[PDB]
Amino acid sequence: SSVYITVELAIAVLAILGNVLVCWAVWLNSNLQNVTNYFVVSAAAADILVGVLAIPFAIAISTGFCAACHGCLFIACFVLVLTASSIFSLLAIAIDRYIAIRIPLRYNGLVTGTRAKGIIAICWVLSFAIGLTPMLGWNNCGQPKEGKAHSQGCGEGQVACLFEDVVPMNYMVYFNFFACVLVPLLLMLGVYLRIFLAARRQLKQMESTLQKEVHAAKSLAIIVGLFALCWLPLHIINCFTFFCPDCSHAPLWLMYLAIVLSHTNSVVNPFIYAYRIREFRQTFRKIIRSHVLRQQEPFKAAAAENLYF
Ligand SMILES: CCCCCCCCS[C@@H]1O[C@H](CO)[C@@H](O)[C@H](O)[C@H]1O
Ligand SMILES: CCCCCCCCS[C@@H]1O[C@H](CO)[C@@H](O)[C@H](O)[C@H]1O
Ligand SMILES: Nc1ncnc2c1ncn2[C@@H]1O[C@H](CO)[C@@H](O)[C@H]1O
Repeated sequence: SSVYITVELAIAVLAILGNVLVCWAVWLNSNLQNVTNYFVVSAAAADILVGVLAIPFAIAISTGFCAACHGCLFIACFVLVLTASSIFSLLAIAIDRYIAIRIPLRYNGLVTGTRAKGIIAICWVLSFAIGLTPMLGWNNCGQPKEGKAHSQGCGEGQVACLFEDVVPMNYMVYFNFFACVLVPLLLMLGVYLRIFLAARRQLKQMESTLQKEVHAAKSLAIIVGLFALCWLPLHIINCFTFFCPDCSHAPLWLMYLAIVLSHTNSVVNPFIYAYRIREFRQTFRKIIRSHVLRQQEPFKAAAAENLYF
């Protein structure tokens, strides 16, 4: 459905633009170049890779093209890996802020530029292990669907490349959902509640740092709210599919909606978090400004000459 394909393509661009913007901003503005923002670039880097590589792959998987089963699984696993990297690098940001709020003194001596790269490594180790788990054998390739491969006119040794055809639902529900979504969601939620409670005790004291903690809280509330909005629907649908095999499958428009919605996490996270730091936002203006005072210049001079005469 080109209707789904086009919407999916918008998000890729939007994710690439916003996150290149984020990465650009850290190169130019010298104040932005601290340990705290490593975790932001990492997360922004992943979302670029999601826009550049994962969303294209996700589009192919929806058509049901003819290829080798084990070829089809590699594409799906690659999507699973890069989306996972997006989530974990985002979680790193949340864990950083947690240290920065709860133990802000030794933070500068604990969260160092070296250790920061250690944490980014872990994000990528965990992503490959999880998304490549189906490659090891936990995949539906032992049971190819030839009744469907025929309808698509696929040659012998070829199946219709669908996600739900190569990637097992139990892997999705039992391993992927818990490892990639529910845990990081609970941890981030836990972090937010620990930053919220920190503000409430500061607010109870004013009755007898606070400005930082209120802002951080709303920043965290945005990350988590959007994360749950983006990721849960698709996973809940997955659970429905897995726990109701006799049900008629959830509608393909809803499938398309949920898949798209999952991908839209990469445009908002961690973009909006960064947009909520002034030092970033000023730098963000310097870039989009320079894009207007130079890309509208051909028409600016053309108007200037037309009136001149
Ligand atoms: C380190 C090597 C690990 C070996 C992994 C084997 C575990 C069984 S997975 C099993 O494979 C079948 C076809 O291969 C599929 O029908 C199923 O959906 C899936 O549950
Ligand atoms: C690295 C490979 C890891 C393999 C782990 C496989 C986990 C299987 S859980 C269990 O498997 C049963 C038989 O496959 C199904 O009846 C159930 O639906 C499902 O809950
Ligand atoms: N049921 C599904 N159908 C199609 N793609 C899926 C499904 N579940 C997960 N995915 C893909 O894997 C990614 C991570 O779960 C999602 O963004 C989506 O692209």
